[PDB]
Amino acid sequence: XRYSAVYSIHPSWCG
Amino acid sequence: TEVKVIQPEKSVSVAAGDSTVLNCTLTSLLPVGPIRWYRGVSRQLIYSFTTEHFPRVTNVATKRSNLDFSIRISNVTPEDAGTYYCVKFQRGSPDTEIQSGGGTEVYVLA
Repeated sequence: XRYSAVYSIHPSWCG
Repeated sequence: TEVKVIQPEKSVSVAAGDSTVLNCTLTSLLPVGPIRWYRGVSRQLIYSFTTEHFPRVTNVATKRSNLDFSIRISNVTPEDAGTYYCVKFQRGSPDTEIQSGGGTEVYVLA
């Protein structure tokens, strides 16, 4: 949605 | 000497429609376990990281960026106002929370 990580080093996900 | 969860800003003011960054850094990636962001304490999961990493070659990392769990909220809405906590867990069956940041309150301007 409207949430994101600043950095893309570690896999991440909203919720 | 355990891991610390650092949220440097007690509050952030943002105009509706603008974007904002909720800052969180950790002093370590150990022990293995995810970092999750919640609104409230009740609480609502809004974002999750693993401590695993993408293949290093697909990054176009540093000691500091490897430890930065900050998130962005785009196109802020009034319903984004609240207090947001960055929380570190130990991996297990099930995971257990080991440390939380101090909270950052988001103030949304009209």
